Amino acid sequence: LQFILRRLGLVIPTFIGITLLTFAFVHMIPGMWQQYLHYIWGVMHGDLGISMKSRIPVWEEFVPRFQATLELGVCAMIFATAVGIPVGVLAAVKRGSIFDHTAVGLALTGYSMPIFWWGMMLIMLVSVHWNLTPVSGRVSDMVFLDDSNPLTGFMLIDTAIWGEDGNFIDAVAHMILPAIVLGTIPLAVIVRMTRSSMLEVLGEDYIRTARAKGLTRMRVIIVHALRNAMLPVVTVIGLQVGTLLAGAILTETIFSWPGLGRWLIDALQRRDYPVVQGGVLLVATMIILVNLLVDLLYGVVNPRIR
Amino acid sequence: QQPLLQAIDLKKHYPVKKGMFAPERLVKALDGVSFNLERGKTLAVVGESGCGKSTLGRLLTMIEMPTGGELYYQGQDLLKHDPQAQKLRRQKIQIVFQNPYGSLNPRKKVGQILEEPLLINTSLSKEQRREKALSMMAKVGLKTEHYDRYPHMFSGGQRQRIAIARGLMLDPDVVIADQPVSALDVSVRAQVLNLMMDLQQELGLSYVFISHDLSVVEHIADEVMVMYLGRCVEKGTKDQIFNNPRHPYTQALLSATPRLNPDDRRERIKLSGELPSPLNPPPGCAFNARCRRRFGPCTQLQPQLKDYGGQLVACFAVDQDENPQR
Amino acid sequence: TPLQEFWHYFKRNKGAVVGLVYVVIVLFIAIFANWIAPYNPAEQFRDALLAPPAWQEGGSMAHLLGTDDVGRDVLSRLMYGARLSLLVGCLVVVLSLIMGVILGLIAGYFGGLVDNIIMRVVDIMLALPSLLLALVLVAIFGPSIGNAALALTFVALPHYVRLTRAAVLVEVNRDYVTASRVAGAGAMRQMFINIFPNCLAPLIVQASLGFSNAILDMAALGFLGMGAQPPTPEWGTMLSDVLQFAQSAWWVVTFPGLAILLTVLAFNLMGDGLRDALDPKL
Amino acid sequence: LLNVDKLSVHFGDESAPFRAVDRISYSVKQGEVVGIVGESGSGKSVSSLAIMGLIDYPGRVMAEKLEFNGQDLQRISEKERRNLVGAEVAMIFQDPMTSLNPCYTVGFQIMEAIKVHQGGNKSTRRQRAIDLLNQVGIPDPASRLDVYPHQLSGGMSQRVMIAMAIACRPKLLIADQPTTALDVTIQAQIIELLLELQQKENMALVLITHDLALVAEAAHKIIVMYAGQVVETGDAHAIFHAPRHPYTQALLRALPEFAQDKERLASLPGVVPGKYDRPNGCLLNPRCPYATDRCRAEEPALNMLADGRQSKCHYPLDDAGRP
Ligand SMILES: Nc1ncnc2c1ncn2[C@@H]1O[C@H](COP(=O)(O)OP(=O)(O)OP(O)(O)=S)[C@@H](O)[C@H]1O
Ligand code: SF4
Ligand code: SF4
Repeated sequence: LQFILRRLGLVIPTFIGITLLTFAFVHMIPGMWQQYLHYIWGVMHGDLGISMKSRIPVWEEFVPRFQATLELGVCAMIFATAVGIPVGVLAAVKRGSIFDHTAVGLALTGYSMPIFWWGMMLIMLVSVHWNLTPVSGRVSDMVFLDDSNPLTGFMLIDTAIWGEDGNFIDAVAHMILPAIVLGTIPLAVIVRMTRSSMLEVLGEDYIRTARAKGLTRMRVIIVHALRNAMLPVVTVIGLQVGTLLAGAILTETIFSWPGLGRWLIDALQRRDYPVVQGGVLLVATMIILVNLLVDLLYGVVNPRIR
Repeated sequence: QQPLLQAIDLKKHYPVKKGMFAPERLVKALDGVSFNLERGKTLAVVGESGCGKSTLGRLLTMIEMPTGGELYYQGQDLLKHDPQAQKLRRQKIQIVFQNPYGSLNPRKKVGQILEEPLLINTSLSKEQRREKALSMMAKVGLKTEHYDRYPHMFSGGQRQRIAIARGLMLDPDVVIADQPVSALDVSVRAQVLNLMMDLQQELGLSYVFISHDLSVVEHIADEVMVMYLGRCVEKGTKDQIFNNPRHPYTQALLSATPRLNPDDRRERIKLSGELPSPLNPPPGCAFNARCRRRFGPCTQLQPQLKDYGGQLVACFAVDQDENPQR
Repeated sequence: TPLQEFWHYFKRNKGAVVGLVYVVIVLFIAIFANWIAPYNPAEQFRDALLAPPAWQEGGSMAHLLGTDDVGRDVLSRLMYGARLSLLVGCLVVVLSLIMGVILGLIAGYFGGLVDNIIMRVVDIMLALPSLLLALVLVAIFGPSIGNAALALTFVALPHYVRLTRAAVLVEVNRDYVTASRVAGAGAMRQMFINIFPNCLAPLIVQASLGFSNAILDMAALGFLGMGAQPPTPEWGTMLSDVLQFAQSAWWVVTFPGLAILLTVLAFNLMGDGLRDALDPKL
Repeated sequence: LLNVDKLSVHFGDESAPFRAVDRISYSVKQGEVVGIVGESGSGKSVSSLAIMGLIDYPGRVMAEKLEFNGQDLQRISEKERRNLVGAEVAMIFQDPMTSLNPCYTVGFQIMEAIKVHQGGNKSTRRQRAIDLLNQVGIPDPASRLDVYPHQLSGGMSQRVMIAMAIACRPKLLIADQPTTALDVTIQAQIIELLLELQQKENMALVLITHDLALVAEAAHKIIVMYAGQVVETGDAHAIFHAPRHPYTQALLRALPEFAQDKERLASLPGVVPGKYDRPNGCLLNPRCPYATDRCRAEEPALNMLADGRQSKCHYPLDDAGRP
């Protein structure tokens, strides 16, 4: 109980602050107490505003963007977690090898990467010179789905369950470059943190006890070290998931992706403040719920808290 | 004549949360400690971890305010909210900490560390502060060339020497020493103890010597105060407490202390259990869970310090041994 | 002496010395751009429109890294861009470091209501991604190089506040801060003369990550049009609306991004050198 | 049982190594208690981690002989070392709080130790773990299987380490300062536990500690370490009534037990020699009150004396305390 209650007691003051600053933005930049109550009452009924170019409600624009951003963010974080964790463990276990110097070297290069430029380079190499993978969009303009079906709005699900033959490998081919491009800073940070964490843990007194019990080197690494070295990792993961939208504004623009970052930056370039004002509230909201989820996850894995 | 320092009924309770905001328990880290300290004498405070000896040290050097009781220096009160009392508090009572590695600022030179007290509290010029600091270094056994060096350039003994030298800069007459020789080697330990006895005999200092090592206390002390669960359980001169211990915890603590000479190895009495947590203190006498002499009143009441032949003990079994009608 | 001990350990990281050599070279190119750059960064050579680098068949030594889609020389634009990139990064890091250290000492030393007010404001302005909050402020206040730099200065304060406040709470519990309080030291002396010299090791490394982030985020703002304006030689601005050249003129897409990546990598290499030298790690 | 000969442990570059242990030799019989006494920088703990194979990548170990139970620990395989470590030789370490893995319960950590060597089903293993927690004196062994290490005291943490070390009934137990971190009563409890296990299971015990008085109560034989070298060996009563090395004599005169009420304690000048400071001849040359030009030229042998003791000195002391 008490750990959850202690963290909710910091989330609520933050959510009140986000709501007060969004009310200040909506009052000061047009497209006290009674007006604040009227504003948050409207937001709770879904009245986030009307988008100036389309005249569609901001929530009815948002839902497709959130799905198409979450699908991309999931794939990018799958790439980063799957590839990054094994490499950081091997780098710490093989300290000073050609593998360690290459893993540290490539991670430092990814952590310093201008995301928008590197996606232009992969369009130029993979899509223009080698011609392996499509340059633009979420699925090929060949692909269309009967709207009669209970389509989820996630293309990797929808084109598998209700798609024609050969449409699913199209929905995957369009996903590869956006997921690698968005996943690169997360991958670099997961390699860096997994390595430093593992070298910290491999130097602890309980690893000397694990060796002194006669345990195999693989069991000392996977059972004893990695369970402890994962706690820090969890944190960073949480951090990066919040930062993925930053990378998505840059990534979605070059790949012409339907998405929440492209919708926001087009609104900021238009001065379409109804989309910006509703959008920063929903984005803010998601971040603090994600943060809360992560910290509940950390307090479940961590016995010191549990 | 008033004693140099006098503590009457000192207390320190820290409020704590039982995993919930409402229940408001008190951690009775210290309650009912009282003593008189004379000029040129060592009072040793002895006990195991959790006994209140370090919070007593922090109260006496005024790092923390007490929850109750009185603290007098030469007959005037040190617990007042009064800017005139600062001139007693900072000059006359001083502290030497346990850890030589954490008690010196690692980004200051030794000259800076010793001159900071004089810069804050005194009117001395830059030349006069350096002359006084170099004289204190020479008194404490550091070299004139050490004045430019940072704490990480010194051994644990040389760091405890800088810490003693800093403590003496304002010309004190009470020094509180919180486990001052615990981390040090045998040789370095010896070195350090010889220095503290030389400084007492030269300058007239009185020590409040907080210690876990009874071997060192049998050497440096004049009076010994034995602590259990925030209360004093036995108090008396060194010869009384080491040659005639009357309280069961003092007998157990001396019987558990290892001794090199075979003839001085006392009868082994071995206690059960852990020292109890101060969040959930035992009812009546705090030692009744571990004691070999448990008796009718011990679970019902706290005992009080009484004079039994010139030493004070807080024990109902000693009261019945001296008063058979009890 | 501790500065020679720091330099001795910094020299042990060979990558960090390679980073420092590049930063000195780019700073020299940034200072002397007026004299080194072969042409003015806005001058148009319309007889040599979309001319390739000097090592390709349509090119000449007159334009080493080629020309853009209006005939401007790319080399000169890259080094006047190096000048803007370093001046913005320096202004962002210095202002965010000064204001963040003071608010973090004031939070970590005094505690109580001051720590709660400061840390709730910091947690509110971290409720958005750094770049999204900078974009919103520059879109409220209009896009310009100055506006972008002030937005980047503001959104960076949380990291310096949170790091300094975290370091100060690790020092304030120690016996040397307590011994200084028993000796009579006031709050100003405790913060700036005693605790701050011990917090400075974390901050010297964080300033290198700050330079890297200010360069990446200024280039991101410039790419998205919400930064330096189109005539200016800023590296992200040179990558705004260039993707149609990926087939016909690879040099326009390539070299501004290598200038960013190379510069950020040099500050990140140097930063892990500062980490190896200032921590008791080796 | 254990037979160490010419053992050396080095750190740093081979042109100028830090000789943390330097041509030491000692033997342990089954059922013997051996104390290893020394100050800071003596190499005492390092000599024991070199038996366990716990010296890591920047360090080196070499010996003329390093037999345990008839097997040469220099040339056995990695698998064969794991069949000794925990099963025939076991170790307990200096800090109770850091030495148990904080992510796993006490029962997982003991049942894992039993599994690695003895095997058996879950039930069997759990039974043997309850048996061990009862044997080391835990007040409720069934509930203490389910606690995490941060819920234990220092005393209970060290009892769990002893239960986990003795789980396979080893022939040798090494105790590297097992009680330095603990209160005096808890120290007395843990060392009377170790000596009860030692006598009941007919097990060899190596006590590594700086406390001379604690070893004088516990040990049969004492080995005195200085600057990475053994300087004296002998029976625990004889060694401190009549010391045969000037170092041991100095060491005793520095104890506050060894003096009248408030007379000054003796102490040697100087500091223990590190990598750069190391003297020629005898390593006590800068400090020894009896130093002579022979001592400055020759490294002294570990001289075998008439009563069966050894001291690493050119002039082994008489019973009055003179060369
Ligand atoms: N801030 C605090 N809040 C609550 N309890 C405290 C606090 N500070 C100390 N205590 C308790 O005070 C009790 C009495 O002993 P202490 O004053 O801490 O000294 P001590 O433990 O005997 O000596 P130590 O171990 O060498 S610091 C301990 O059991 C602590 O848990
Ligand atoms: S009062 Fe009772 S419990 Fe306390 S020491 Fe005396 S006999 Fe033991
Ligand atoms: S050999 Fe010489 S210097 Fe060494 S301990 Fe003996 S008398 Fe002293």
